[PDB]
Amino acid sequence: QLLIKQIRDMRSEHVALQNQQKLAEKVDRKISDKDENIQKTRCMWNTIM
Amino acid sequence: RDLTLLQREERLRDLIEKQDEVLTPVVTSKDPFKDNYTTFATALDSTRH
Amino acid sequence: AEINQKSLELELLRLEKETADITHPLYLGQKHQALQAMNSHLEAVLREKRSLRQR
Repeated sequence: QLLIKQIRDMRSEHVALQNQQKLAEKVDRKISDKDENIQKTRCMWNTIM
Repeated sequence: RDLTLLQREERLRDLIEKQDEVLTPVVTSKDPFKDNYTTFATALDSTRH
Repeated sequence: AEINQKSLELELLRLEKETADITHPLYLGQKHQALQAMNSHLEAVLREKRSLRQR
């Protein structure tokens, strides 16, 4: 009985999370430029300071 | 785990983009200013003694 | 399950540390102050342009 209850609860949780991932991937293609933007910003500050 | 990491990276990108927009004009005009100001200050300092 | 939770926490903290110089309010605040001091100084210099020129 315990195991039945636990599996049911987890299945419900898995569906909820799948709906949230589908909304987030429509935004991400452009990530290949992060480390480069951070270093660029850091460099600009260092130059000013 | 994947959802939580994506949310944090998005916040970081937003913050870097806002800073790049305002830092770029200041770094480009720096060297002419520093040189003009130093020459000015040295000239002014020679009149006080 | 417990290992997985702590592992996530660790990963998050590591990301925050690596980007603190450009993102954390503390460090950004210090940069603001330095910039305001110079602004004020330049304003003064521009206000006394005539006298400075004469000198």
